[PDB]
Amino acid sequence: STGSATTTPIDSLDDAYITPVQIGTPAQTLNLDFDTGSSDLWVFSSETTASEVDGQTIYTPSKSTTAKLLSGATWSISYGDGSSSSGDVYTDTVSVGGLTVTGQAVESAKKVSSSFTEDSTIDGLLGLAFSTLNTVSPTQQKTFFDNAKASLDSPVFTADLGYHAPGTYNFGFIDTTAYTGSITYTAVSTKQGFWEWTSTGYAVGSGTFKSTSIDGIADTGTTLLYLPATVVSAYWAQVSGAKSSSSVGGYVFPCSATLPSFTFGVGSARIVIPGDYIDFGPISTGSSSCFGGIQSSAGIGINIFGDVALKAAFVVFNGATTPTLGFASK
Repeated sequence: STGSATTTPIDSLDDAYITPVQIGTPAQTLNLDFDTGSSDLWVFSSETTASEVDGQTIYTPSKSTTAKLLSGATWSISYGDGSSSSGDVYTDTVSVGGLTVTGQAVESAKKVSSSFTEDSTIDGLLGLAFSTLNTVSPTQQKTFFDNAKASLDSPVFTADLGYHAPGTYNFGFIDTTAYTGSITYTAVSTKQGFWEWTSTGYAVGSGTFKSTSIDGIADTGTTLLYLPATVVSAYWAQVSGAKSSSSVGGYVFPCSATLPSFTFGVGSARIVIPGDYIDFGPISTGSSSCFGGIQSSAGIGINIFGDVALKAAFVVFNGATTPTLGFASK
């Protein structure tokens, strides 16, 4: 089997991407944030504290003839941005882009933190990291990809995120028309439950490539590119007037600037992030100070190849017995 679904930016900055997902019988379609940095499929629901729902579409398990309470199971998750959610668990039928899993754990939120309530465009998350990170207790549950894998034509999914435009998540096949050149594959460590790999270095603009190992994770659920402070300083030093602002929480730059590109290494290959992809717009409405798309990972404890980096590539999440990552230009 295969599946193919379009993923759409939630706003004009590409702060996140939403993908329609069918849950239950008859189908209830929710728009979920596909997150290769976590491993829970959770949704706003009829059980969510009413004051914490503000415009999201909810899953109502009592209206699904295929929903079953997973007795005794609870979940609770906290994300790197400080947000969180928790609740109970049903199993139900879940379809993405024509690919169907029966008996998928659907984690129904009883509580969500303010940042989720305040984002009316995201109805929940669909985790695509390794199932060892799933938070359901006392019986850990499998991700949608893990449940579908054996049925797929090939045990892979691909992320093709757009810049200010829709893109595609495919399951079970590699669309050879979606990228240029060849796909370069690189090794993955699953020891922390992430799609963790090692970049071979970087360049800033037209500058020379610096060969240096950068361990980090391919994370579709993180907006920005978080790299070591040395690398980030070298980037922003090329932008007149850019500075790290403790009060804003990162590097800012004059909105009048034209940003240089940023290149990262994948083996001997190179992925080029155009300068425009690094502009996240005014820090507050009407300001001439703009927020940077490349930020320091110091204090986070891990480097994160988030959407800023991934949307410059066609990315293969290869879930074969020994997982690997593939990157192609596009």
